[PDB]
Amino acid sequence: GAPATVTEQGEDITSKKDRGVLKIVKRVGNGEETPMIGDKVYVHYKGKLSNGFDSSHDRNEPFVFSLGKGQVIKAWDIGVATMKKGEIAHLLIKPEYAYGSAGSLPKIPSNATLFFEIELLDFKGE
Ligand SMILES: COc1cc2cc(c1OC)OCC[C@H](C)n1cc(nn1)CCCCOC(=O)[C@@H]1CCCCN1C(=O)[C@H]2C1CCCCC1
Repeated sequence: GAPATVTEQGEDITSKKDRGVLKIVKRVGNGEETPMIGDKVYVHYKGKLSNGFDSSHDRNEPFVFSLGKGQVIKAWDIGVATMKKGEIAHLLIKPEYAYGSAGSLPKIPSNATLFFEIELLDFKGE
């Protein structure tokens, strides 16, 4: 399934090249501006523990956050910074770039790998 495909084919977008955040572009976006630290970012997403979703669509609204401000897991600050408006991307994320050994119960156990599909809807500078 889609997590395994990211394992096999995804790009390592970590600075350390530790395969902590792996990415596949599923639909190409437009623009050649990507988000930068500080921007207010609007996305839809579906996420799950890699072993099989929480979705923004379950709440009938986009998920909104400020990029690079630690309002989200590290993997999202790294990954969304690579995305163009209109892009749909898949991320597979090791615990070091998500919730680590502590986890975040009840939704996330210790040492969890996470999978997201993210659509970047829009972004605006602070
Ligand atoms: C660990 O807690 C959660 C994790 C995740 C979703 C969570 C969540 O809270 C309980 O509820 C989403 C809906 C509530 C109303 N909420 C929380 C936040 N914004 N809205 C702020 C959430 C900040 C933490 O989440 C994240 O950084 C990432 C990336 C942004 C979307 C949510 N996300 C998650 O890790 C998801 C998680 C839920 C279980 C399956 C894997 C994805």
